[PDB]
Amino acid sequence: DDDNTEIIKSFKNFILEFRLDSQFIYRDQLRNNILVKNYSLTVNMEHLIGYNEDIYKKLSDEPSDIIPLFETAITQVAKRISILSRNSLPTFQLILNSNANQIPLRDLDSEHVSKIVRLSGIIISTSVLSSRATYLSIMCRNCRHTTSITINNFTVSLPRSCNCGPDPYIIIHESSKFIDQQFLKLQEIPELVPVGEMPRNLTMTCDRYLTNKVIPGTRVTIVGIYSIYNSKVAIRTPYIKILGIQSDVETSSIWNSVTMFTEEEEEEFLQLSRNPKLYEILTNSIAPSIFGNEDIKKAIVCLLMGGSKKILPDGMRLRGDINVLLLGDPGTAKSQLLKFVEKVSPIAVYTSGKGSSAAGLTASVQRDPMTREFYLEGGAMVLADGGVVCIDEFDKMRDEDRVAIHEAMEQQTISIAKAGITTVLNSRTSVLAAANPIYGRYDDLKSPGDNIDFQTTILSRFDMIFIVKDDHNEERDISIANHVINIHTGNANAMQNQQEENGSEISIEKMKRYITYCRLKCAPRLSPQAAEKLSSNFVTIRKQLLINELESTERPITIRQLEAIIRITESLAKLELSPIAQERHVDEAIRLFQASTMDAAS
Amino acid sequence: LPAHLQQTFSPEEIQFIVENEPIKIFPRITWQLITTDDKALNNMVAMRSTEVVLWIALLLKQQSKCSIVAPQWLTTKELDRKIQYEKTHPDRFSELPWNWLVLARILFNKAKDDFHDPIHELRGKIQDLREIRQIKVLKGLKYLNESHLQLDNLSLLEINELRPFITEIMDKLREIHTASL
Amino acid sequence: YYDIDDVLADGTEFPCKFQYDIPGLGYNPGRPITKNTKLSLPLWLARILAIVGPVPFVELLPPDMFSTKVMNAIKTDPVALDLHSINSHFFSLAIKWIMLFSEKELANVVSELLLQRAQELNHHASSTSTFLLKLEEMEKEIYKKSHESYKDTKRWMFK
Amino acid sequence: VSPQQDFSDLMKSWKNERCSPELLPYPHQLMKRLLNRISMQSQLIENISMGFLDMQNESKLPLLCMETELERLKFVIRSYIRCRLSKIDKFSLYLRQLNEDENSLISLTDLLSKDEIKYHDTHSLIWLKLVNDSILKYMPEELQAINDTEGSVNMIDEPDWNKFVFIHVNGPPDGENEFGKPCYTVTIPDLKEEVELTIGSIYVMRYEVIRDLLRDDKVAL
Amino acid sequence: MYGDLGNKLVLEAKRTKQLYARSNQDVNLPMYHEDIIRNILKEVSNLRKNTEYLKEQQQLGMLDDKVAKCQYFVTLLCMERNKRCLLAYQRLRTDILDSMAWNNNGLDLMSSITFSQQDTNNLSHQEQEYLKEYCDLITDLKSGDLVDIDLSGSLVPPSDVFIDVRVLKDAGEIQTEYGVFNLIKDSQFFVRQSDVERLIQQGYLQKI
Ligand SMILES: Nc1ncnc2c1ncn2[C@@H]1O[C@H](COP(=O)(O)OP(=O)(O)NP(=O)(O)O)[C@@H](O)[C@H]1O
Repeated sequence: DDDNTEIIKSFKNFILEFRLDSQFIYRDQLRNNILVKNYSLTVNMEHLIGYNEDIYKKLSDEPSDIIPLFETAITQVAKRISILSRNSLPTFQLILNSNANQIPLRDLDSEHVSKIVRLSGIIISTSVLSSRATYLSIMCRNCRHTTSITINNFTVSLPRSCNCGPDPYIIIHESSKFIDQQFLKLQEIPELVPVGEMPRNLTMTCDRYLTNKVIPGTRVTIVGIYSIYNSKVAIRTPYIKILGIQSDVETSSIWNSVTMFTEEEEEEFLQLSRNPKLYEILTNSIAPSIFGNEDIKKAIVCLLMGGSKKILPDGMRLRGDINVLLLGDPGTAKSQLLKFVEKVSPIAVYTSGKGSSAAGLTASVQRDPMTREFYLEGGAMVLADGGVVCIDEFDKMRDEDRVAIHEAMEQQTISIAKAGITTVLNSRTSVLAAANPIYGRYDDLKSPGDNIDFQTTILSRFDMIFIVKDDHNEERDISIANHVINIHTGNANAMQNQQEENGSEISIEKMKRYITYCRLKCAPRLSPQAAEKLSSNFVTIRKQLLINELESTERPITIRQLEAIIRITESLAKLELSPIAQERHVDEAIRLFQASTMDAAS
Repeated sequence: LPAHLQQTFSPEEIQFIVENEPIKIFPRITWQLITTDDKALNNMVAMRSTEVVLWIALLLKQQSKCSIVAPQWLTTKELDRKIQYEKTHPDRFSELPWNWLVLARILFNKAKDDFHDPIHELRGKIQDLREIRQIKVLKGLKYLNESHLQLDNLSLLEINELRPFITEIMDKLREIHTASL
Repeated sequence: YYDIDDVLADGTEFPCKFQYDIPGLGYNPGRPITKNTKLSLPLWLARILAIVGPVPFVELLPPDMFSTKVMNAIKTDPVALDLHSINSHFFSLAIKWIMLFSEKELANVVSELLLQRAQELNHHASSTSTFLLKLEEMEKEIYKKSHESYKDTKRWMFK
Repeated sequence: VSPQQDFSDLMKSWKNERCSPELLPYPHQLMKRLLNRISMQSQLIENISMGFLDMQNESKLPLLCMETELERLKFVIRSYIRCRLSKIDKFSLYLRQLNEDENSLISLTDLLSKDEIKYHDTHSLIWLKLVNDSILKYMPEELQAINDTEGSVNMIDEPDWNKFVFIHVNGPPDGENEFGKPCYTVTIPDLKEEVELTIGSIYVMRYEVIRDLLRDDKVAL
Repeated sequence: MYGDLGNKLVLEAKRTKQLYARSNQDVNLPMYHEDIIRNILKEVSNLRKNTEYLKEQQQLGMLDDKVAKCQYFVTLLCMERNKRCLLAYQRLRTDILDSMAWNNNGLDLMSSITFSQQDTNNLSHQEQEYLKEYCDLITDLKSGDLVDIDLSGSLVPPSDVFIDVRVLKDAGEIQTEYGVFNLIKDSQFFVRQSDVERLIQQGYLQKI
């Protein structure tokens, strides 16, 4: 251990001595974080390999036996930094990341066990916070000898030495110190390497300042260490202890959230607002794939920003942002489109169901068959809260909680009174309906309504409803057909978009950060007269659709339709980053739903 | 209208202040220059100790026709006596040349060659010195009250960099306090 | 005054009932309002309404933010309480009420509020997390001049 | 009269200037000899510079050293003056509030440079043009004045002698006001008692209580 | 409903203080709100319209009623209120612009405020006239010194003494002054601090 103490000196050396010209980065970082009460430091393994190779060669060999030692010195480092003596100072956390070298999950077996592995995968579900020991002490049940154990990481049962026997010790719970542990359940990336099979989930565990760092269902990178423990031959459960974890780009986001700030954003986000093309250049962000369909193309944008959400007392609150329908003949690009749309969302879930992929479209509470006691299992809508709703096959959605969609879209909630739990839980999720209409183009010579299940009311529940009609028509094709062979090889259209990147167009991983950005600032609002304009526009929309109904035609319009078009205003306005909205500003939102009014006229 | 800073001096500026202090050098050279605030000199003896202002020495060191002496205060074994005094005096800040942090960066940028083993040594000692001194500062900051302040020995860089925080705050203190009557 | 926050600080309504009947209602068709009708009023008008009547025009009940509730609430763990949630203009204000109404104790308390606050606020000198959200505007700006001082200082410190 | 004391007190004036609470007298008695002195060798240097073209059919070191000396010294007075011009604007009304009054010490030739008084009233005047043609039309009668009402307030501000600033104490001692224990000085604060002081000790407090000591040159800032 | 209308405006004044504060500094003031202040103005004229009317009414049937005495002590306050709001709005709106003057003209050879301060039309004409008149005034500070100053120039301390500046898509050369340094795209130099100060603010020069 004095060998380990020489290693201790080696790391104290490592910190005090190291230089990037000229400040000692970790050293600054310490006194920086001690007032953060971070009590942790993120160290490049490359500044380490650059400092002394030796210590890594032995670190990479049995890091488990060293990582705590590495901390016992830097926790001492704070002692020689934080304050001078001649409290209480918590035992440090360390989080180390490195560029390293990526390894795929399916190939992880034996071998590399008990070493470092950088890798990504994606988390499925977060385990509840579980607190674990840091310090504990004990008096003897018989001789009353006072023991003090420092419980360190990374099982180990309590030592019995002062009948006395066999092991007469019970924890002094009053004086003990503690830490949280996460128990990540995380899954391999969707792309590799499923081969034919199902995606694996390998279990890992956070602690301290690592906890709650990562959302359920977001792409992430963990480094950690591959290890095993029994957990009822020898057949012990595979797992990875976690150091250090870093979000895949960004992800940051959560919570409240982040910028941070990198000032060039405000300017670059304001210049966007000074670009008259910005609304439309967002439209040109959405489909490098899809040439044309500019209408619905303008329709996607306004959703993601979030629309008006105003909470006015009493508890009455109106939703945002809205709903959209991609229903139309196959060839619409709407699934390809949607597979753009979800990748655009900062946080969302792609549902072609039924519900996705295996998800109860609404959270279905299911008993833990072990230790009984129903617990809510989460849901696609639930996890997608404050994010996009993706729906295919909406012709086929679960009929019982189809209504929970009929509800959650509107009341921004789902009430579960089932079993024990009565909690009404938030889905503020904004739906985009991509289903294929009954019989394709055959509902066009028929009543276009009742197309969606057996009721027209679903349309009212939705907002921006759009029927995409592609006739086989000339030259609108020959140009997109021309667009095609370019799109494929050699991405002759995907190069042509990179000079529009330099000339005009957005990068769209940017578009995430844009829509994340302007959704966290307070809700935009129209001046009075555009609203009264919504009044004389709609009095004629409604007038028109009673007069249209002079033929006794069954149908379509509501008073949530006018309001629907309202939210589109604050959407398109939230583009502007402006607390107000101009008359014409609102007006192209009007022309934007105006096609849906003729969808009512067809 | 300066806008910035404005009351406090920019570190960028305060360096321009200290750059006006006297120091000794070891000339390579043997008109006048006339100048203004210089006085000296007649052709100045090469390879001998001589007193000049800093910035001139900076520039001629940039032509390497001079060599700047390490201040006799700046040495390893010396920093030890001072930092030790610092640990055994939890309240007082001990004693310093006062333009020093600036002097440190200034010399290390160029004058680096003239010292014997400043490298990987003093920058650490002064990082730590500035450290324990910084905690002595920050810990002294709980006595902050109107209207009295003893910062005693504290460097102009040290002070100015934190100037807005005590100044601006203390006004919010005194104002309200006497305002009570 | 010519700092936006000065006209902005009087933009706060205080509970006040008038000691007199006031024909020519300041707000709609009283036209007078009977004596002791409770009303929230901006300080810019109210401030003098005590100074002139020797009985004043207005009674001026204690504000909701100075309640024993809040006054000891801050006394418990000053760092944690969110000042942005309360007004947010407080030190920019409480100073005004402590002038106008001329109290002596709450001062000695409040000063300590700002003190502890600053004890923490300095600790952010080094280059948030939840904290940055919850600061008062002057408590937000002290951060500007303080921090930016350092933010320049380090950038000088190296190249 | 020492050319070095000129710049010593030039920095004294400058350093005191930006840190200062409010505008203080314009040191023309010494600056004058300066603003001439600058042009003296500003002209001289070019004679020996173009005179260096006379050897052209070696030592440029003191050449550009001397050149440098100028811009380095010329920049000095810039922040000094500009800061004053700002504080003038900031105080433009109060300057007139002291100006129209008889007592005690006024702008005159005494506080402001000639360019400073010119800039002062030309600025406040054109300010009046801009404020009058735009928001005073539109100018109800009691509102016709831009000044004290009274309350609140306005500018007035900022004769704040109360403000806090960092200082460093010095004087060419009798060893006057020196009471010990090692060193001077008093005097006691408005609402409190004496501290007191030593030159080696930097003591931060109200600008009022210490102001005389700036006037006395008994303390650096 | 009363003196509130100005509070929207001073709030906007807060945000526009923030647009210069960090900021980062591009200045570009949003606009003079001509409409809203005039709403205020129709009520500020309305207020003294009511008050002048009451000044008639106090003389007849009110008979210096202790309450009739109030509204002069009352409505006039909102007059001061508006005044405060408008004043400080404009003192902001001007201090920012005077700052926008000092920094750049701008600098040689300013040689004009034309196209400088891109707001142009957007900045209200009373302020346009004012501002350009004010830098007309600052030109007289270029008259007073006789330094030479270069108050607009030489903001930051010198060092040392020679730097390498690179030109960005700039020609050039305007270099008739002193000597002709032949500005070309992608052209850098090694030169003293002196000549830098003008084309570094003129945008032509870059690297320090
Ligand atoms: N701009 C485009 N417009 C139309 N088709 C396109 C476009 N770009 C690519 N395509 C191709 O045509 C298809 C567009 O999708 P589409 O045929 O409408 O199926 P879908 O309707 O999106 N899936 P579904 O929701 O089940 O009906 C893709 O498979 C592409 O190969």
